[PDB]
Amino acid sequence: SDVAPLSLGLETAGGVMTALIKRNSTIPTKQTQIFTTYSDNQPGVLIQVYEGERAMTKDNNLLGRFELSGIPPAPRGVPQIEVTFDIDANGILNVTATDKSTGKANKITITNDKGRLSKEEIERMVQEAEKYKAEDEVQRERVSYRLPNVHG
Amino acid sequence: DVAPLSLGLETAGGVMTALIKRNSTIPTKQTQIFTTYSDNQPGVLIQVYEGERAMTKDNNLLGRFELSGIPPAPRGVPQIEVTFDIDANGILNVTATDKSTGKANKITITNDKGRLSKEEIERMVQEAEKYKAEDEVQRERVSYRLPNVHG
Repeated sequence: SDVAPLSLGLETAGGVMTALIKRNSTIPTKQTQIFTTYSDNQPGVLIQVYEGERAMTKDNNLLGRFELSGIPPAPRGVPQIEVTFDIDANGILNVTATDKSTGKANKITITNDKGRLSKEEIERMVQEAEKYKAEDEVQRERVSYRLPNVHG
Repeated sequence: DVAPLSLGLETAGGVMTALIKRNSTIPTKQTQIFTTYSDNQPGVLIQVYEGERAMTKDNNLLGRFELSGIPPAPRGVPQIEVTFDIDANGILNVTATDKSTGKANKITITNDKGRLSKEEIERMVQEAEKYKAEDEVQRERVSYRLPNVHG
């Protein structure tokens, strides 16, 4: 079976890479995960699809983005935003986000990797992630321990 | 159409590992790499289960087959590619392939309307809801199972 040559996921709050499909997983595959809001009364979510192995999305590659708006006001972390990453038998990626309370959804289709990147480009991205593995492992260990800024 | 119940394999320790989740649209093809539990394990037992519960003993066995001839290797090294394919008629084909040799085996399982009534499906769903809290414990500690001494 074919494999995903690079990990695929979303940006979560604070610039964090949250992979839903890992590099070298076989495709086709459909992965679903419930996400939520970061702030009280948050009226929408921004869905930013990133590809790569690094811990922070600034070091990965943005493949597409869309908004799911119209989230009813609610305390942070209460809305259920179901996100699906579906890679079909042709390698095409469909990313859907659905507000479970209303059913309202949005989605984007992203071309399969062989239509976007050469094998040598992929190999270079992997080599760079290997170079920065120690740094990225520290970042992953600190995601649960981020402190807010001073108020002045 | 949708899969009315989740479909997957038994993994080490009696665990339900779903590849197609309940209410997934069909037709669909889902793939997942599995591996061996023991050093030099020469074959894998592929046990296809249907249902929502955390442990396969509480789900229903739909079929099983073996993939033998796995070359000796340390535990977890063989790449056993598993495919669950549901076609436009709802027929389920489950294949397991040893990536290094190409050797595969497969079983075909009747589409759900040829096996189960709507009432049977609803009863399985209702029973799983009753035991969701109990099953949530098993899911939370599956990564934290300890061995015992041998003698």
